Order: sequence, then C-alpha cells, then structure tokens
Amino acid sequence: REHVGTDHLGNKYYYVAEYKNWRGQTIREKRIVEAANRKEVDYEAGDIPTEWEAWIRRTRKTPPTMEEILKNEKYREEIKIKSQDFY
Amino acid sequence: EMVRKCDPHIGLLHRGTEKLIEYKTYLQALPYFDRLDYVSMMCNEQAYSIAVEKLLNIQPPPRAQWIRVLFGEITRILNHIMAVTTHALDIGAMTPFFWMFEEREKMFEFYERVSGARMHAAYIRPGGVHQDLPLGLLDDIYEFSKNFSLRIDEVEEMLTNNRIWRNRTVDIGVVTAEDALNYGFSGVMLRGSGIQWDLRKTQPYDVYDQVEFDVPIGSRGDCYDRYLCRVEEMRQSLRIIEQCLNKMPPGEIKVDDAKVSPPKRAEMKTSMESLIHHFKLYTEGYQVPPGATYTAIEAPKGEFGVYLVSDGSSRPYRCKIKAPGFAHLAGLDKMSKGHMLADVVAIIGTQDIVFGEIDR
Amino acid sequence: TYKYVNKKEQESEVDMKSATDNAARILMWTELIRGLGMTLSYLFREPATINYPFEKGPLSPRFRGEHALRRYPSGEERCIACKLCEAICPAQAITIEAEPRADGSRRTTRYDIDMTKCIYCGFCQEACPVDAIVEGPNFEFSTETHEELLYNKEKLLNNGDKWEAEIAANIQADYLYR
Amino acid sequence: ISAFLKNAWAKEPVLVVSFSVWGLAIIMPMISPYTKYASMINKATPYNYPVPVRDDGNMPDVPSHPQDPLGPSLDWLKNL
Amino acid sequence: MNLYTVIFINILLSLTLILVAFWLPQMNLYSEKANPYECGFDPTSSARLPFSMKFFLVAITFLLFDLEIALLLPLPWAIQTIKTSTMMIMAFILVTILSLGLAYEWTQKGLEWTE
Amino acid sequence: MNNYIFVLSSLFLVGCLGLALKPSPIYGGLGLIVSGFVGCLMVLGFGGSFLGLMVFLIYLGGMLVVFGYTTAMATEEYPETWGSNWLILGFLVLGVIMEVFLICVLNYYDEVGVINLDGLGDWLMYEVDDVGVMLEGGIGVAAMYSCATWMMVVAGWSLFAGIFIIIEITR
Amino acid sequence: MWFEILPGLAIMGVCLVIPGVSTAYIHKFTNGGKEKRVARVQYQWYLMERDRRISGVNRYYVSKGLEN
Amino acid sequence: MFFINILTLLVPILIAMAFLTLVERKILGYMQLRKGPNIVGPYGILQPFADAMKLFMKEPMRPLTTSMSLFIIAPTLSLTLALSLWVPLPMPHPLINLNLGILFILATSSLSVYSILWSGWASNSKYSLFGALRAVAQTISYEVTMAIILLSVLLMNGSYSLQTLITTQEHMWLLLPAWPMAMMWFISTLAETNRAPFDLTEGESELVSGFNVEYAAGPFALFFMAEYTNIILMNALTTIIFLGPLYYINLPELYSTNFMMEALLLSSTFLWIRASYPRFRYDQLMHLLWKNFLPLTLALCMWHISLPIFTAGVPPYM
Amino acid sequence: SRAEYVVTKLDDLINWARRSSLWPMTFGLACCAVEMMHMAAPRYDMDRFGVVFRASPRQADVMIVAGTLTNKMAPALRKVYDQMPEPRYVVSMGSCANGGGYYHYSYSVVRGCDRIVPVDIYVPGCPPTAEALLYGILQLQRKIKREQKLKIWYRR
Ligand SMILES: CCCCCCCCCCCCCCCCCC(=O)OC[C@H](COP(=O)(O)OCCN)OC(=O)CCCCCCCCCCCCCCCCC
Ligand code: SF4
Ligand code: SF4
Ligand code: SF4
Repeated sequence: REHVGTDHLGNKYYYVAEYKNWRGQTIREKRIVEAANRKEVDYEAGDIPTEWEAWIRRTRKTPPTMEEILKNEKYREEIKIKSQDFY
Repeated sequence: EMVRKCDPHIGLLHRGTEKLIEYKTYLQALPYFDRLDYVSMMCNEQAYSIAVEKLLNIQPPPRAQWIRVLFGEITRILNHIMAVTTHALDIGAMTPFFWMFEEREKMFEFYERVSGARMHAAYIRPGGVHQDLPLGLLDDIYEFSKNFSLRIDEVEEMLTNNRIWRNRTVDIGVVTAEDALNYGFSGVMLRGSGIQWDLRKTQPYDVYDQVEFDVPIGSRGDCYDRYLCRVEEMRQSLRIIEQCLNKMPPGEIKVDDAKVSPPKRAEMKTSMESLIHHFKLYTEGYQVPPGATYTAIEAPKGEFGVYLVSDGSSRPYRCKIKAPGFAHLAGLDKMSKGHMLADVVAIIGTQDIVFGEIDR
Repeated sequence: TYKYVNKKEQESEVDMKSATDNAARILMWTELIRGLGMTLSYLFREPATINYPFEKGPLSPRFRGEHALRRYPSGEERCIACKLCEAICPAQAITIEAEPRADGSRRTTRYDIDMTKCIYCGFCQEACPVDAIVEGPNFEFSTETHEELLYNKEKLLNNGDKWEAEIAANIQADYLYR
Repeated sequence: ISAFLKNAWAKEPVLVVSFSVWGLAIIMPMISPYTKYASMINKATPYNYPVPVRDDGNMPDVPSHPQDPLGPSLDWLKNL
Repeated sequence: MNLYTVIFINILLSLTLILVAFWLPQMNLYSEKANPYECGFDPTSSARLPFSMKFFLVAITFLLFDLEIALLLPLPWAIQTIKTSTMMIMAFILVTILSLGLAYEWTQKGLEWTE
Repeated sequence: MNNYIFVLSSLFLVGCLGLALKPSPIYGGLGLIVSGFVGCLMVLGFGGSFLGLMVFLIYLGGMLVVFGYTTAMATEEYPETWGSNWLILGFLVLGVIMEVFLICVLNYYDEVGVINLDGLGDWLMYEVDDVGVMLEGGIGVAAMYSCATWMMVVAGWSLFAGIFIIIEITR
Repeated sequence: MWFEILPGLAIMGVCLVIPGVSTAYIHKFTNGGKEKRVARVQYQWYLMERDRRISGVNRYYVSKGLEN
Repeated sequence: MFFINILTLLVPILIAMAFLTLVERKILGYMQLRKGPNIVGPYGILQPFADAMKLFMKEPMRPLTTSMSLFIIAPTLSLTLALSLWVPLPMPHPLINLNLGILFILATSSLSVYSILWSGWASNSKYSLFGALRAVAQTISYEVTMAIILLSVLLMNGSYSLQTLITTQEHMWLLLPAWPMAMMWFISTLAETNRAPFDLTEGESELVSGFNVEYAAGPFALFFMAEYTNIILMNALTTIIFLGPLYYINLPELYSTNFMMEALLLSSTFLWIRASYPRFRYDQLMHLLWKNFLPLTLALCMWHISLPIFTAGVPPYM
Repeated sequence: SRAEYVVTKLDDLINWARRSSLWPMTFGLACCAVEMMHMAAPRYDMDRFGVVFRASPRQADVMIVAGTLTNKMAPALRKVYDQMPEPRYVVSMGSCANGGGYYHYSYSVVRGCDRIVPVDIYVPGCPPTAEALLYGILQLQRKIKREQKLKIWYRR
C-alpha cells in the first residue's frame, strides 16, 4: 500500500501495485479511496474531488497536486461572477 | 410436461424501428442499428455501413476496413460468450456465466476506449470509423487475446464432457439440413446440421477475403453440436484477431471525400470548404443516389441483412432489417416436437436470439 | 475451409484396457471430479470484484456521459446558438431558442436537453462548431423525480463549470484523434 | 462370445458389475470355510435361561456346575 | 413424554412464526395482487384441469417396490436366526424376484415414459 | 395419561368417518394420512414399534401415489372439501355427536361389557416379560425368514405377479 | 480472498458443536454424574426400576454399594 | 431441564441454517470470482438476519384462488419436520434414544414430501402444480434406493438404532467397507433435499419457482428454513452412518467436534456441487436412479446379506 | 428517554433490514438488461450489497424496469408490479424506460414506465453504466434509510 493524498474534504487515497502473497496468487493492482464516511449507503455523488476521481478511474495518469485542486477551487467559485458581467 | 404445440407471441419489444428510420438521416439512423441486436452492436452497424456505402459507391479506407473486421470479431466473441453462458445458466450451470462475463467486461472496456461508450457504440459509420484507435489499444487487445484461450478452455473443461450437459443437450432439437434451409435458418443453425456455409467465406466483405480461418461444422445437428460450433468459432475468431493485429495498415480512417464523411475538426476550424461540408453533413446530411440494395453479413447470430431503398434524398425510403433470429424462432414449433418443457428451455438458447432484433 | 466439431471416429477401437478405462470413467464419475477440481482451483484465486463506491472502474478520455455547456475562459458562454446540435440530435432532445443580445451576438435564451429522451450518442459534441456542448465524464446523476432529468441551460452551465478541469483535460487529450 | 461380455463391460458397466456381485453373493457362502460358524455363533448367543434338569442319576454328560469340564464349550469361538 | 414435548414445542414454534408473519406486516389487499401468477399474462384456464402423468406405470411399480422394501426390512433381526441357510436362501429368492420383475418391466419399455 | 389410547382411537374413528364421507380425493388422502399416523401411535402405545412405523412409511408412499393419480385423473374444476357441501358437513358433525351419544349410552347401559369409561386405561397391556430380552415385534415379523416361510413365498409371488399384471392392465 | 469464508463457517461450527456438548452435560448433570441409562430392552428397564425402588429416593441414578 | 436441552438443540441448529445461507452465497461468490455478501456487518455476518427480518416483515399473501387451509398448513409442516428430524441423532448422546431411529428418520423425511405436494396443489397455479408433480417424481426416484442403502449398511450395523453406529465404527469408518453404498447414499441425499443438480422441484429456470411461487414473506421463509435445515441434517446423517467420528467414553466433546468438522465439510460440498454442475431433466433423474442405482443397490443388498453369513461376522443384537 | 426515541430506533432497524436485503425481480426488456447482467457480473457484484435476483414477483421487492416499455408489454408490467408484495419499489433504468428514449415518438412505445407504475429512482443512460445502476441502487437504499413509518404511526 501507499498514501497519495488527503484532500480538503477528508478522503484518503492509496495506490497499491501488483504483489503476490504467500503462495504467490498475484493480487491485482488497485487504486483505492478511504472516505470521510466508511458506509457505502452514505456515499453521494460529489463526495470525491472531481480531479481525484480521474486518477481513481485511470483517466488522469498521475495523482493530482493539492495546489492544482486549489486552483480549481478558485476558477469554479469566481467563474460564476465574470459571466454575470458579460450578459 | 410434453410440449404438444409452441406458439410464440412476439412483438412485445416492437418499437417501429423501421418506420422511425424513415424520418431520420442515414447518420441519424446509424445509432438505431446499435439498438437492434444489442449483443452484436458493431456487427449490426457494420452491416448498415456496408449497405449505405454500396449505395453511395464509396469505399472505406484499408485501415478502416481492418479495424471494422477486428471489432466485428471482438463483437463475435462477445455474442458467443453471451449465448454460451446464458445457455449454460438457463440449463442450470451458472459459474461459466460469471467466469466469462468478467472477460466480457474487459471487452466492453476496449469498446469504450475506442468509442467512448461501453456498448451501443456507434463507432463504425458509413465511410469508415468515427475516430482512429487510441494509442495502446492494440497492445491491450493483444494482452487480452493471449489469455482468452485459458478461459475458454476452462469453460470447455466445465461443460464439454460433462455427462449432465451431454444428456441435457445431445440429441435435443434435431433439425435436418433440408428443413433448416427451407425454414430459412442461417449461420450456426445451418452449420450444426452440416450445411457448409458462411458469408465471410462464400460472400466475403471487408478484408475477410484476406484473413485465414476455419468454419466449424456440425455432424449430428443437435444442441451439443451447435454449442461445440460456437466454442470453436470463438477460437477461430481469436485466430482472426491475431491476424488483424499483425495486419493493421497505416492511413486514414474515413474516406477522404468530405461530401460523405465529416471533415476533421481542426480543418473545419480553418478551411471554408470544410466548414460548409461539416455544416451541410450535420444538418441535411449526404444525399444517396436513387437505388435499392440488399446486403448481408455473418453477424454473430447469423445472416444479418438490410434491404435499403433510397429515393435520392438524405433520408432512407424503406429499411427492412432481416434479423437472423426472426427466421429461427419461427421454427421453434418444428424443433420442439416430442420434447418436454426443459428441452424447450434449452432449445431457446441454441437458437441464439435477441428479441431486439426479432421485434425490430 | 471447414472442420468437423463432433465427427464420429472409429467403432472398432476395442481393447480390455480401453473398456476398463471407459467403465472406470462411468462408475467413478471421473469428469465430474475433474470439474470439481477446476471449480476448487477457481475458489483460491483473487476475486475480480472492485470495492465499487470507493474504487471505480477505468474510464477513457472519450467517455460519453452527462451533457455540459462550457464557457470561454473570460466568462463568455461558448455556445453561439448555431443549432447544429439541435439539427443533428438523433433523438430530438435538444430545444434551443436564441435571440441577438444587445451587442449583437448569438446567445441562447433557453437551451434544454431532455435527458430521458437523449440516447447519449455524442453526435452533439461531434457537431458543435465551437466545442460548446460536451458530454462530461460524469455518469452518476440518477434523480428521484422525472422532472429533475429535464436539464435546462442553468443546470448544463453549472455542470460545465463543475467539471471544467476534467472536461478540459479530456479535450486536450482527445482533440488530435478527433 | 467373450466379445459380448467385453462390449458390455465397455458400454453398460453397471449391469455387468451388478450381475457379477450377484453371482459372487450366491457363490461365496458355499465356497467360504467360515459359513459353518454363523449358525454355531447364533446358537451360542445365550438369550434364555438354561433351565436345569433334575438329576435322576442317568445323566453322565450334562454337568452339575458351570465350571465343570462337561457340556458345550465355546473355545472354538474364543479363538475362532 | 419427551418425544411428545419436543415435537409439540416444534409445532408451537412453527405456528408462532406463521402467526407473526401473518399479523405483523402491513397488509394492502386488492384483486390484482391476490390473483394467480403466470409470467405477466392472465391465466387461460384453471389449474385444476386434468394433468396427465407420463410415469403412472412406474408410480404403481413404486407402490410394489415399497412393499418389497417392506418385506426386506426385517432382515437385521432375521439374521440373528439359527436357520441361517433358510434365511439367506429366502432373502436371495426375494431379491432375485425383485430384480427379475424390474428386468421384465425394463425390457417391456415400462420404465420409459409415454408421449 | 389414562385416556391416551381411547383418545387416539376416537381420533382414528373421526379420521375414518371423514374418509367415509368421501370428500375430494386430495383431502381424503390427507385424512387418510392423519388416520395412518393415529394408527401408528396406537400400535406404539400397545408396544409394537416396527408395525406402527411400518404402516406410516408404507402409507406415506401409497398416498403419495394416490395424490399423483388423483391430480392426474380424479380432478374437478371445483374440488369439494368437507365444508363445501352442507350435506357432508352436517353428516360429519352428526357422526361426531352421534358417536359420542352412543359411547355414553353403552357406558350407562353396560359399564363393563364393551366400553368402560370407568377405569379407562386400566386394561391396556395385560402381561409383560419383565426380564425378557427379545420381545419387540421385529423378531416376530422376522419369523417370516425362518419359520413362516410359506408366508413370505406367497407375499413375494403376489408382488412379482403384480408387476406383470399392472403392466398388462396399463398396456 | 478465501479467508473470508471462514468467519461464517466459524459461527456454523460453534452452533453445530453446542448441541452435542450441551446434551451430554445436561444428561450427566440431571442423572447425577452418570450418562443416561438406556432401556433398549425390557430387562434393562426392569433393572432401572429395581434401582429406583432400592434407592429410597425414587431416583434410579442414586446408587447403593456394599454398605447396604 | 429437558426444555433447556430442547433450546440448546433447536436454537443453535436454526442459527446454523441461518448462517448456512450466508456460507452458501459467499462460497459460490468466491468460486465464481466474486466476493459475495460482505457489507451487511463484518464480512456479511448479519446478512442472514437482515434477510429473515425483511421476509417476516414483507406482506404475507393469500391469493384468491388458494386453498387457505393447506396453504397455511404445508409450510408449518415443513419446518416442523425439519426441526423434528434432529431429535434422534446421536452426537454422541441423543436427545431422544429411539430404538428404530433410522426408520423414524425415513418416515419423517418421507412425510416431508407432503409439504411440497399440498403447497403445490393449494397454490392453485400452473407452475405450482408442475412443481408438486415433479416432487412426486423426485420422491418416486430417491426413496426406493434410499431404503435399500440404509438396509445394506444396517446389515453390518446390527440394529436400527443410530447410537449403535458409533460403537460399530469405534475402530473404522463404515465408508471403507461400503464406499459403493456411500456414494449412492450421497447422491440420494442430494436428490432428497431437492438440491442441485437435482434441484427440479424449484427449477428457477424452467419454472419461475416450484411449490413456492405463490408463497411470499414468512411462509416462503419457513420453506427456505426447512430446506436449509434438511441440508445440514442429511450431511449429519452421512457423517454418523459413514465417515464415523471418534468416540472415547471419557471425552464426548471429541465426538462432538469431529462431527461438527465432518458435517460442515460435507455441507460445504453440497454448495460446491451446486456451483459446479448443471441440472437434470426429471425424467433423466428418474432413469438415473431406477436404471443405474437401483440394480446395483439391489445387487449390493444381496451381497451384504451374504457377507455376514460367509464371513462369520453377524453383528450383535443389542 | 422517550417512546419517540424507542420508536425511532425501531424504525431504523426496520429500514436497515429492508435496505440491506432487497431482491430485484428478474425483469429485463432490452439492451439495458445486458448492463444489468454486467452489474451482476463479478466485477461489480450486486450480491455484495445484499442484492440478489429472484424470479417470482411474489418474492421480490424492487422492479428494475430495464428496456423499452411497449404498449403490448405495458399490461404485463403493470400486473407484475401489482402482484409484487408490499413494501415494493420501482427502479427505472435507461432512457427507454425513464421516458420514450430513442423510440419516444413511436406508435407502439409507451413514453416512460412512470406512466404505468409509480417510479422511485430514475437511472439515466443508454445504456446506463453498470456503475450507474449500482449508484441508483445505493440511492434507493438511502431513500429507504429515511422512512419514518413507525414514527409517523406513533405521532399519528
Ligand atoms: C470384492 C467383491 C465384492 C465387490 C463389490 C464392489 C463392486 C464394485 C462396484 C463399483 C461401483 C461403485 C458404485 C458406482 C455407482 C455409480 C453408478 C453409475 O454407474 O453412474 C451413473 C451415472 C453415470 O452417468 P451415465 O452415463 O448416465 O450412466 C449410465 C451409462 N449407461 O453417474 C451419476 O449418477 C453421476 C450424476 C450425478 C452427479 C452428482 C454429483 C456428485 C459429485 C461427486 C461426488 C464426490 C464425492 C462422493 C463421495 C461421497 C461420500 C459420502
Ligand atoms: S448525446 Fe446524442 S441523443 Fe444525447 S443530447 Fe447529445 S446528440 Fe442528442
Ligand atoms: S452545436 Fe454548439 S454552438 Fe451550436 S447550438 Fe449546439 S451547443 Fe450551441
Ligand atoms: S435505454 Fe439505450 S441501451 Fe438501454 S435498452 Fe434502450 S436503447 Fe438500449
């Protein structure tokens, strides 16, 4: 196992490559999350950063940098403003 | 439990596909063909593409043809896995379903990576394929194919020599060759009773004339024979996948005739002719010469045919899809004679049917 | 070329050893034991299931998901009411009504997609001349009432704003292939 | 007609084994040397009180005590 | 007393479970919910029409074989007999008769099913 | 525990009356299975184990076949239960009350001759070999294999010829 | 892996061992340290009845030795 | 105290069945390359109770065409017999020492068929009738050979009492003298429990559900509970008859533990087979039995009548 | 604390049972049934969440309308819904079922299953990804998690 990030929300991500255990069964590689809640029923869309989901689903090759997410927090918040001016 | 008479009552999935298509442009009608035989989507759309190209007098590029055959054979693996595994589940044996649906999931991954949709892809279009293969897809397909043999061998170890499977399938739903031809059966239904026939060989299309493979042929014309043919056909399709992987040629993916194929987006944002062509193609769509044609392909279920009628306008005049299951399931009453309800449950599987194509 | 799957072979292949082999196979359920062994072999393998909600399956840059309306980086809305997406949509889900704004530009007073009539084909993002309408990577948007699936312009623009970074990354990854 | 039996052993083994074990069941009791001992053991198993017999003086063989040497002995069972 | 007690407790447990099941859940009863089931389309006839049995001959043969099992069951006590020759001979005769009857019904295509 | 065997016998009479009123064969078979169970209990109370267990086993099989045949051949659109027809229901209740009245009448008229509701249960089991070993009905029924061999011969021939007879009848 | 089958199987095993142990211990406790006597035959029932009548407490398990 | 013994024999058995459901689902999952239940509690240990609750709290149904009497009786009878059959078993000391324990088991199990039969008739539906008549065929198959199998092993046991089997197998398993009988017994138990491959009385594919098509909620729960109690009971019967455990008069708990191990292994084997094999066609089931098991079973019955006589090994009565 | 507290906990237990064990009926009408099968497949494994398929509507809870709802089919779907025992829920998957979908303007297709039955969760797509259907199932579990039936009775 490895740690990769602990976002603002609280979720903790891990990366786990391929290893073969006692008899060498060959456990397959994984990209996992550990959420703010450990109950599946209580999982709602948007509980995960949109950027982080990408690396979880392999669309994004390498893990995000928290600053990269921080920028996304900027643009998203104030993009709704600049469109109010430009009618 | 003797079945005296079988009276199928179809049409419970009829949606007026053929009438709807008359109000949609040819490209607008392409997605309808994904919805027909929903376990052989790419083969269906390949049939439609071949028909429309025949009418237009246009020829898809070599790389497009090779990709189309590659994904047609992958789709055949999908359909044959579905048929064999759901037949096994219907009989009673259940583990092969999960074992091979894992592989089906991997194959849907390939589908999505090349098209963006797991199924109902709408990838193969008249004039070639929508987009070129993403980098690495061929390597991943090779990795899948190099191991699919173990999975198929394990399923065969499960069912082929099983005494229970042999008792529940062998000598069930015997169909003679002459009756097969007369009733109009096609594909594996013919090749199980022993008629030597396969459109990929007798009436080649695409690059099928340049790929080498064997056509499994039955002997006793029963459910066991047909199941064996389906398994061996999956093996032959793996062979063809290897050939295509080694024979993929370089070039473009859609006919470089912007009056039938949409222009590249980058060019569309620079060249006036490309912009006009993009506009008219995605609005009015290309115009097909007045004519009528019938094209058939060896879809994983059988001979999938479309009888397209064009009146010189951007919209088709009449599109009649020959589902290979429509002729098959009609012969259910003939096949299930002197057999009990369990044997009927089994015979339904061998016909290898999806009511999407049956009802259209 | 053909190959018989189940051709009957020889009827005269008769020996005491062979008859004993056949009788042993019949009486001792040899093939059945072999199948049991195969199933046991499977038992001890790694399960292939993914802990779904906290581990999601692979998705490519070309994934066709929830339609979204992008914005120009300044803040301007990219869509210029060309209506090609409406003209091409196979299922006739998009309905657009546009007017000339004060400046004189094209802008859509209403842009509505009926997501219960949409077939997620992607022909809209295919034919959008300014890359305005894009089908985002999102796939989780099941609603509790039918009226929430009738997306409107505000909902689409909010989706675009929310998924801008990933939509942008996928577009950069894919545009060469397009 | 060895071919008939041998083809039977190849195609319908169950009937062959059934008939063979049936024949063995019929035969073995005659062949076996221990068959005699079954009835002797069953008689030995003493399930009723051995009613004594009045001693009239004309009964040499019948014993007067269980531990006397006379009468039936079960050593043949003791080391059967 | 003990067998009665245990079986009565079993009966009471089953009945209590049935009563809980029938008196706890909320009940909404209407005709469509209460009508028979046939795979989505209403029934075309009653379920009490004659339902021909294709194994009637083997049903009656099962009666006869059950009675012959009846004749066989005393063997564990019988084997304790002192007339072992007679016991074994009679048991062999009975089993042979059973086998020959089965063989006749087999060769007369009796164990097969009518069509 | 004194009225145990009498209660079992009365329940047997009730079951047999239900059978006599000839309801639909399905419910007749149900009542017959109940009667067989009651008879098994009666035999066990009298101390015979094998015989009672034996009727139970044999008749579970027999009434299974009876079920098969009745549902294949002896069926109406509206099978009639005991309560389906007031005629049958009234004669069922009448049988119960009349049998009770007869029991009371015999009790009063002669308290010892036939029914003795006084001292009921006193005269069940008469003698027992307290120190005996083999007394169970299994040994007696095993006598067939040693002494009453003619009996088993006739029974076995009955079954053997029965096979041929049913084959030809059903032909 | 396959280790996760074992939990429920452990609950199985405990619930299937409890009956035999429980009945054995109850028999010993309620018959005074000796496992319940079995009356397969009228002779054994007679012996048990004699023991009950000789106990003086009307319990067959209460035993009397040479001291009596 | 007998009531405490009743509780200690019933509550653990009901719990064992409850968790047998979960064990089946998880073993099938891990054998099909999936994880099976694993959310409802740690490793899915609460799933059986969750499902039991849901079933007992879902509406119970009384279809208008049903014979309410038998419709309510048959499930109750099924559960009653399922629980009752556990009574005579020696593990090692039985709750109720019946001299004719095996005959008791045979009669009660044979009565269990009437639950299926009456339920299928009372449902007054076509699929229910199909299921009832298929149950008729299954019984006609298994019983005739079951009885002879038990007789053949009893000729060496010496008596019909189950407790005698422990002393008989004090030195070896009955399996070694009679593995041929044991395999037919195993397949016959498979058939009797209506379990796969012989899962015809509820063939979810052919018939949506057999006898239990119109049964929902608690009644259906009772049928399922009886089924999975009978599975454990038959595997226990096999463990006792053949596969004899170890008896050391000083250490009964050793017998108890060995019995639990062997019964658990065989019950798991049932699920193993379920996942491995397809289903029979009930005609083929009947032919299998009558035309393969029955001849060999009869021949072995004669063989085992002979063997005591010509080996001078007749067992002791008592 | 109060009868309200005990009733709330009882309701929580009720809903925990119902949501942890919900058995979809084997209903599938078109392509979308294939994605339902994949959701059943090993990779996602519905059983892991306690979800298991049952054939008889009498023994089901949730009806997953997967595929187009043709006019000919509508009566059968309505009757199987009615024959399901209460409490019962309806999950609509795919455009075919949420609305008319691709075939919305056709003469045979009923424009949405919600017209024939009361729907609980609408899962969009064409076909909705197996992952999407799994998310819809979790949403239905949340819906059950908030029920307050016993509380509403006690306050009633
Ligand atoms: C020394 C002198 C005296 C010696 C006496 C001894 C003589 C030797 C006797 C040897 C014979 C042993 C008994 C064998 C019984 C087997 C019956 C049989 O022949 O097989 C029947 C069937 C085979 O299939 P089928 O082709 O239909 O048979 C007819 C062919 N014409 O086979 C089947 O029924 C299989 C279908 C059911 C499958 C059920 C799944 C079982 C899975 C394997 C179980 C493994 C564990 C078994 C052990 C259990 C232990 C308790
Ligand atoms: S994805 Fe296709 S069906 Fe959906 S809105 Fe876009 S063009 Fe229309
Ligand atoms: S195609 Fe693009 S620019 Fe044209 S109307 Fe649609 S979203 Fe706007
Ligand atoms: S919603 Fe789309 S994928 Fe699903 S059945 Fe309909 S056309 Fe096929």
